[PDB]
Amino acid sequence: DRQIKIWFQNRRMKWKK
Repeated sequence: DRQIKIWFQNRRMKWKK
């Protein structure tokens, strides 16, 4: 039940990087 939150982090990871 986390895929719905990771399906974006993998595309916005640069937000923190």
